[PDB]
Amino acid sequence: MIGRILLTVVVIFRILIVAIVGETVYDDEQTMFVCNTLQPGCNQACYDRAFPISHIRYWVFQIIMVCTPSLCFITYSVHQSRFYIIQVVFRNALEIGFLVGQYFLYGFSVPGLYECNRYPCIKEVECYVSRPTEKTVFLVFMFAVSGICVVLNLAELNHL
Amino acid sequence: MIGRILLTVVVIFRILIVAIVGETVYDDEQTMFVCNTLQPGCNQACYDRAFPISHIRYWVFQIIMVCTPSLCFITYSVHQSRFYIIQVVFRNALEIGFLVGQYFLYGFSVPGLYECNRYPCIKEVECYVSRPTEKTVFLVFMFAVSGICVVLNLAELNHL
Amino acid sequence: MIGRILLTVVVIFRILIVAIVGETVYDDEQTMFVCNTLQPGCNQACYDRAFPISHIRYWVFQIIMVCTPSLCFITYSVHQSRFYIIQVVFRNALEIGFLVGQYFLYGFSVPGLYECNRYPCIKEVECYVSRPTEKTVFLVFMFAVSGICVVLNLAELNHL
Amino acid sequence: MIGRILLTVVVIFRILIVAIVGETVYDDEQTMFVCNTLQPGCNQACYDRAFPISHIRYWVFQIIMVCTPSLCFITYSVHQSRFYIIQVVFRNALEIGFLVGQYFLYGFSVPGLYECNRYPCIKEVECYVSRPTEKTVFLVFMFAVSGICVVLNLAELNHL
Amino acid sequence: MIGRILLTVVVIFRILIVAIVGETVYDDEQTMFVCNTLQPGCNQACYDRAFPISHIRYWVFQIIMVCTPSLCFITYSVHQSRFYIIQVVFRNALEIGFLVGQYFLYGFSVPGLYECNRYPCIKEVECYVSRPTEKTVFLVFMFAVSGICVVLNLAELNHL
Amino acid sequence: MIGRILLTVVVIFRILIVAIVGETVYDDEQTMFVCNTLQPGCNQACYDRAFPISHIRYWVFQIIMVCTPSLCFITYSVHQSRFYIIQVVFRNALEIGFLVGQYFLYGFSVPGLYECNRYPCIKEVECYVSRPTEKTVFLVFMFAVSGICVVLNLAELNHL
Amino acid sequence: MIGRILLTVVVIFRILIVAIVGETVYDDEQTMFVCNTLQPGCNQACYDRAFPISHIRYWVFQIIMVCTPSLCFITYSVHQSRFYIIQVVFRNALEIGFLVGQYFLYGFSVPGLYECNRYPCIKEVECYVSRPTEKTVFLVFMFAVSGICVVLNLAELNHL
Amino acid sequence: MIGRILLTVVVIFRILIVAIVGETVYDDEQTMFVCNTLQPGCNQACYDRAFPISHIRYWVFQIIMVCTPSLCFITYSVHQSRFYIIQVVFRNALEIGFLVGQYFLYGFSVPGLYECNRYPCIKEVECYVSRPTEKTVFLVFMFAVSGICVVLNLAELNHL
Amino acid sequence: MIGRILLTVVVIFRILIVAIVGETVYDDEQTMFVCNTLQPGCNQACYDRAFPISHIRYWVFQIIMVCTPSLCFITYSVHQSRFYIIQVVFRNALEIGFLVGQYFLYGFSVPGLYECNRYPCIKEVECYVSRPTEKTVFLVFMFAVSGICVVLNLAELNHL
Amino acid sequence: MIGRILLTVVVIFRILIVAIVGETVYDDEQTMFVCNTLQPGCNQACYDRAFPISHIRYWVFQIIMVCTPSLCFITYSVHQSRFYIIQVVFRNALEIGFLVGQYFLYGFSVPGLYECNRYPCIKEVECYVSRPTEKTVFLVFMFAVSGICVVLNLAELNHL
Amino acid sequence: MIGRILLTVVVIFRILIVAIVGETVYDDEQTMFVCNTLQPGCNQACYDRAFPISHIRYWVFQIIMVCTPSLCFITYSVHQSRFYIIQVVFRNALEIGFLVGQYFLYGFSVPGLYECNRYPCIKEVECYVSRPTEKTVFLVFMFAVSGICVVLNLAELNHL
Amino acid sequence: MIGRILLTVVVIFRILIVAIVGETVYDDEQTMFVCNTLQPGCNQACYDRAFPISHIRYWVFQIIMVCTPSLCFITYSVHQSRFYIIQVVFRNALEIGFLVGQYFLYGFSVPGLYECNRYPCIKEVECYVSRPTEKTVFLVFMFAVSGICVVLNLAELNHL
Ligand SMILES: CCCCC/C=C\C/C=C\C/C=C\C/C=C\CCCC(=O)O
Ligand SMILES: CCCCC/C=C\C/C=C\C/C=C\C/C=C\CCCC(=O)O
Ligand SMILES: CCCCC/C=C\C/C=C\C/C=C\C/C=C\CCCC(=O)O
Ligand SMILES: CCCCC/C=C\C/C=C\C/C=C\C/C=C\CCCC(=O)O
Ligand SMILES: CCCCC/C=C\C/C=C\C/C=C\C/C=C\CCCC(=O)O
Repeated sequence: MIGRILLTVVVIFRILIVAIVGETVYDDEQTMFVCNTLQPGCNQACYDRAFPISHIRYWVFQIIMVCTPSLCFITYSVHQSRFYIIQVVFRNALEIGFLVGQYFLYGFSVPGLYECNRYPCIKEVECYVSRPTEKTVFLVFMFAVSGICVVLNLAELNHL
Repeated sequence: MIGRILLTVVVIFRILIVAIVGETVYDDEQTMFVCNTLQPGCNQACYDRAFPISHIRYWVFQIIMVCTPSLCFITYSVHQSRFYIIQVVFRNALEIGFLVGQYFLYGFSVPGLYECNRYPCIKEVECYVSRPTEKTVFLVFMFAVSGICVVLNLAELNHL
Repeated sequence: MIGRILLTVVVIFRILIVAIVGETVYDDEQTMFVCNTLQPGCNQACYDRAFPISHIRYWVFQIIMVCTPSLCFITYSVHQSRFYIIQVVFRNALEIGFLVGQYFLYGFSVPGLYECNRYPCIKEVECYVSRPTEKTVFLVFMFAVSGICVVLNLAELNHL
Repeated sequence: MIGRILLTVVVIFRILIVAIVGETVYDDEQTMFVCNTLQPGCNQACYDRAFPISHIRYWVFQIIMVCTPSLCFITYSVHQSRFYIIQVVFRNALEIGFLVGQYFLYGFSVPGLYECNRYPCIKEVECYVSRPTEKTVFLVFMFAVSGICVVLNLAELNHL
Repeated sequence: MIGRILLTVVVIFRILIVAIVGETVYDDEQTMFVCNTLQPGCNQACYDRAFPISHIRYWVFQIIMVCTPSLCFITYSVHQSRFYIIQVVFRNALEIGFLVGQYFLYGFSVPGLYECNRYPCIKEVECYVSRPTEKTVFLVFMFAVSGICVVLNLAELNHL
Repeated sequence: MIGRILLTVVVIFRILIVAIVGETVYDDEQTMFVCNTLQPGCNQACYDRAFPISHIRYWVFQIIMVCTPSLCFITYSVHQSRFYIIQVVFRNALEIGFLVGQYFLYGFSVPGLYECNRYPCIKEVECYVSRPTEKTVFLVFMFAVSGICVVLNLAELNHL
Repeated sequence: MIGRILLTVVVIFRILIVAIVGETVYDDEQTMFVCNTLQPGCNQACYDRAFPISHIRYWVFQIIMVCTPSLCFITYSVHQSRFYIIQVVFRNALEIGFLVGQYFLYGFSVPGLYECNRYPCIKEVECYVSRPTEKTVFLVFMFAVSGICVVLNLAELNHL
Repeated sequence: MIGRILLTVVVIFRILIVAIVGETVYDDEQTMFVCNTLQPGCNQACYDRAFPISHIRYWVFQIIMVCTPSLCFITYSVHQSRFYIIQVVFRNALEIGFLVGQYFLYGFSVPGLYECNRYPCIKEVECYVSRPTEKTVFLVFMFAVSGICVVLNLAELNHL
Repeated sequence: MIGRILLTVVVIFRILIVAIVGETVYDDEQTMFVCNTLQPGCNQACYDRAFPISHIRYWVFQIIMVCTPSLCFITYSVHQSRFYIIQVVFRNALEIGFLVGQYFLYGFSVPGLYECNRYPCIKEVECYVSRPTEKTVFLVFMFAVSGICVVLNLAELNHL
Repeated sequence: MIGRILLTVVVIFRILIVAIVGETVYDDEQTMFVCNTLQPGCNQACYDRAFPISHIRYWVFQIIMVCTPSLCFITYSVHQSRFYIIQVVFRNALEIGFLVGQYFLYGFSVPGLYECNRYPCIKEVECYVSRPTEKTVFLVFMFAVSGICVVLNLAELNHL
Repeated sequence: MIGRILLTVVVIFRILIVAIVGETVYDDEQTMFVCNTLQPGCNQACYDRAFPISHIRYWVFQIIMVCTPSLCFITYSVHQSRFYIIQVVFRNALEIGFLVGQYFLYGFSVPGLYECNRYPCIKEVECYVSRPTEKTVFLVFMFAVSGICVVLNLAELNHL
Repeated sequence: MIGRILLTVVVIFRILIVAIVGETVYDDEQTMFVCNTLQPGCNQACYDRAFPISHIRYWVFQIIMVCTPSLCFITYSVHQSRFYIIQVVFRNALEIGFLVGQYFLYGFSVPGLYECNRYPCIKEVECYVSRPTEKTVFLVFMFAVSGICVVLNLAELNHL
């Protein structure tokens, strides 16, 4: 009983946190990225190698993707127990996959230094990241929230 | 039955994905485009030759264009089975044409280097693109979604 | 019968296209305009001579102006066949005048080079435009939409 | 009868024109203002002397000020012919005063050159304005609209 | 009777004026502040000494603070003559205090020059302000509006 | 009785103050941060060491976190005295913890100078902060509001 | 009799004037030559077109060339009236030819402005010369001295 | 008797002073000449107008010119009282003319500021001279030496 | 008889011309060499490829080398007809070899443009030379003098 | 007896020291003089105020001036005991005057900082000198040598 | 017999070649040395590591050192066969040692690229040399001359 | 006997080495001295603290000073065994004192890094020296030569 309330509260909290404040930490991600070199075009290559995909893009995609089964169920109901089981299983699988993917993609920390050896950069150069601590805190917070969501989903699945 | 629900869900998902996050990857498309030269006016010419039309503009136009028949049908109903068949055929043709056009215009990847030989640039110069990986991922995702939409439309057409 | 539906659909489509995407192509119109000279104040004069009025301003003004008769009719009705005829004639005249004015003002293409001979620029200098292809495509699209609107208005006028 | 409808249409048209497009022509008023000198602080002084108050600020203030009597009448009615006469007289006086003030403040054209002789600028220097033609067109359009409004108000006043 | 209507109109007018146009004059307050020196860090110190708190921040705080008693009364009524007297007294005191505080903080004019003698600036340097005339006009207008509000509040207090 | 009204008023006042004006003081936090050195990458490291987390982020997180129990209670009621006691205790604990955390994290003032000795900066360098006075005022105001909230919560807890 | 003394004095005076002070006016001929353009390589082309050969080089060559017959006569005498006549004729011819060549090459004045239309310069540009007045004075002085020398040589030739 | 010794000593002293130290004060005459403007080509024009001919050039020419009669007399003697008288008269005339010419050309002081109104400089600008005091001292010293020389020459002329 | 005198005069003339004026045309050979690129190190490589050895170095070496046999003969005489013949043959061979080498190394003209395709320069770039006309004139003059010397040496060789 | 030898040795030593090494310490006197300001023309004024006359110029003038009586005596002897006495007195007076003048002009040390308050510099600025220690050592050494010379001259004067 | 003449000629030729032209190739050795980095102080360290001692310094030292025995012999003779033998042996040893030292120090070629990994340079950077070809030619020429000198010295030693 | 010859040879060798090549290593001593900071005036102070007196100045002074007794003896002889002894003692003392002074002033090596903590430099900064290896080699060579000179002087002193 309380599990559903907690799940809804956690989902809304995650959505609000991502929407309100997330899109400002990464505003100047590339403008403040500097490398120690004179070669034109090294900054772009090194930034693209360091950060292939931004964290906020991944989190937005995950948020939108993990809420499709509810829309499908609502649409079916409007047009109108098996659907419940199928959607619960799909939600659990989606959440677990997204959590594992985040872990394998980003890790647990954002270092303040990067070593870049991509053309046109000559040999290996050093580049400096902007705001590592805030991004590390964001990473840890999102991981914790996703873990709580996964735990609640598994508990609900095992209830039936 | 389920086909209509899936089609609506896919359409709404595509619209949301394009609207929320698409208009930020391409924000600094031209500000971070750099060429290796001293000649004034080479950057503008080379950028215009590399990217005649931005991806987001094309996707917005496609999204708006593929939803006209529904508006026409709604307007006719408000003023008030042949119309259904005609609009289904028109939608299928529009989707197929837009998919083929996207493929012929952009391809499947965005390279990180460009070779530019347009006046006033002297002989051939080299220019460097910003964020190739994110744009490649966006291209592949949009192509997949459009393919799914085309498949569903063809299935619905063949149902009757 | 279908003519009214098509006219409304075209009007709404034009309004949406102008509103959503139009105000971003011209965002950096003057920041990326460069001339080959060292004289202060030549860039401003040459930009003002090349582009006295931006396209988006003209299109917004046209959109707002071509929808006044409907507001007048609605206001008269709220306060409450001759008015219908008068407003149809006024709309036709406004649309034709705006189309001819656009043609005489801008033409059909935006060249990538400009020759500037305005004070304080010494003799004749060369300046380079930003994004000619997108603006040419926009010009052609708007001209086509306006032509379709004019054709439909003339057909409706000749119906009675 | 038609006079009231025309007055309302003109007021709404003016408000929409000012709101939608006005706040973008003057966005870079000071960033693109350049003077021919090396002295620090001459640009700020010369810009402040050339343009003490921006046009858009004046127009917004005028728009907000010329619509107070209607609010007063509505509030009195909610709390609940002399009030009608008093508010008509007040509106006429406000409109005439604002028109005369605009004429005495700005004139009919915005020149492309300015001569500046304010400290710390040494002797007389020359400064260059950005977008004179668009601002001149805006000035003329606003003057015409205000004149039409004044004419309609005087006609309504003389009706009774 | 008319006093309440005038007070409400003045309050709404002040709120609208502050909200719509106020937040654009001060947009580039610090970017266009220049001092005549080569020492790093002198600009920040001199700007902070010249303008400890921006005018718009103070005005927003005053606007929000002078409308608390109404919210308290509304909340008490929803939960449900002494409260009326207490809230009137509180409003009068708040308005008078804010007016006196504004006068003691800012004055009546914004000079175009500042003399700065704060570390790390060596001896005394000169700095140049941006847009003094507009800010002076804003100061005078806000002072006049606040004075009118205080007069009306005192009249209402003395009525009973 | 009055305690609930005061608590609600204080909460709404805090939310409005944070939302409307807070997100503009810290807009240029990193762009105007300057250090006295020539070494690339020293600015980023020194800024990250001086300000690990921005104040506005912390305040937004606190505001969102201190209002979860109300949402939980509302959800339980919609699904439908112990819950009241539990949520009151949780709110008190959350507020006290957040206040103590703010005190231990930030303190009571923002100095205008910082001493930085982080790699790649050689030995110890000096960096200069932007807008210390406004941020100090914000710190003190937020601390006072939070203290008032804690006092009211403790009073309500002791009432029962 | 006096003619020989005057000729020797004039020759020595010319040599001393050229040697001592001539090689310093033209020291910064190319470093202070500036053109109004941004195109790389325009300065070199325009300087080479304006001044194919420096004046001092021509004068040094003339000085060395007009004194060969004396060396030939001295060498013949050391090895040891016809030779006298032949060398006088040769000297007269050399002096006349050099004077006419100087006139046809340089003229009588050095203007302070030049119009340059050589690749890579686009269309026609303007360039600014350094020290026109000193070079004009030098030109006139050298022409006068050469004329006096020619007159004396012709007088000596006609004596016999 | 002593007059000849004093004249020879003064001549040798003047020659040595001019030769050894004179050619270093004016080494950076044009490199350190700065004008307050942004217009290319204003520095060259203003420097040429301020200093048409350098002082050292004039002094070298005067030194070389005032010693020709001695060379003529020596040459005549080698080839071998009227010549004595003629050369004395010529020397006196040359010295007086050169002194008057120096006075009319340069004056008695070198100011530290110049007002320049020559094309391409717009209106009147201000330029700053390098080393005024040393050049003033040099001017006065040379004038005094030349005056002493003239006095001695006149005394010798009047002796016979 | 006259041949020896002419040969000595030509040799001395060549030596004087090379010594006095040659070492100033090439003073700024590398400082004024500019290439159209942003790549560091392209200027050095392109200059070294365009001008492996300077003309003046070659001419100085040739001048010193073509006068060794005279020194050898003088030394032998001091220590003290076959030697005469041997040294004449050696001189003729040296002069012919140096002339042919100059022709094969440099040619007859110095172009004003160079095409450079050496690492690190990307593809082919364009570089601009300084003072082509003076260097071409010098080349032609030196070639003519060397040819005259060779002709005289051959005539003397054939005399015996 | 030994006094004459010591005087000659000291004079030659002073001349050699001044000639060989003196003219290199002051080579970059003005190029390395920097002031903390942005105002054009402040560097020239402040340098001219700090160093009206260079030390080396004064020392060269003194060296040349203190050796005139010997030249006068030599000239009189060539043309050919009172002259001896007169020249000794003149030399003593010249040396004493030059020593006192040096002391009153320069002092005993060259500080590394200067405070400048001359137009166009605003208020008082700070400027930094180049090579204070070497110049101080030179000052002390020259003062000591001049003192020794004065002592020897006085001893010789008192001998007779 | 001829060996002594050849040795003297070679020595004088080497001295002249080194003196006249050698001191101009290396004039801009360090000014045109560029490295691809932004770190201050990397250029100095990398230049010092690449070229510890300049070639011209070594050659001058060798030239001066290999001619001491002749001075010693001349001094002994002036003061006035064993000395002959001793000085010949010393000269041979000195020449052989200097040749071997040159070979071990410099080699046979000067590359156009250098790899630098000295503090403060981060990891390994690339630097570009100026005029490699001329310096290689100089190296080879000096080596050949020194070898010829060594051969002649050994022949003379073996003669006795 | 041989000792005098060796002493003269060493003295002449030292003089030649110092004169010919010494004055070029230190030509750019201050132009290539760089410190890691942004503060104006830190470079001058740090250079003056690192190198109070240049090595070449000290060596020139020592060379000139150690040869005074010979001049005194020559002058006494021209005017014309105790003098011999006195001058030998004076020379020995001068040489020993100069050697010890050099050791105490400079040491044995020139490091490539310097730590500077002089006003206006903030705290301690790092500066980079130019050409440490050449200067170290020069130091060692001069020390060795001076030691040899001292040894020879002591041997000569002990001979008698
Ligand atoms: C300064 C505050 C303004 C923030 C503006 C930023 C973004 C727009 C708002 C939300 C987008 C962010 C995250 C995902 C939110 C909603 C997805 C809809 C899900 C659904 O419907 O199933
Ligand atoms: C210029 C004014 C515009 C400001 C835009 C900025 C931010 C968007 C608005 C609010 C976010 C700021 C603070 C927290 C507010 C609400 C949290 C929701 C709490 C709940 O629902 O429990
Ligand atoms: C600052 C003064 C130093 C000036 C140095 C400049 C040049 C060197 C001197 C002279 C060269 C100039 C002009 C021609 C002079 C002599 C030619 C020799 C003629 C002959 O022998 O038949
Ligand atoms: C401004 C004029 C000063 C020029 C100074 C330049 C160079 C020094 C002089 C001459 C060197 C140039 C060319 C070759 C001359 C002589 C070689 C000696 C031949 C021999 O002895 O067999
Ligand atoms: C442009 C030409 C001027 C060149 C000036 C350069 C240097 C000065 C001259 C010579 C120094 C160079 C090399 C060695 C020469 C002589 C050493 C003396 C040997 C001895 O006496 O035993």
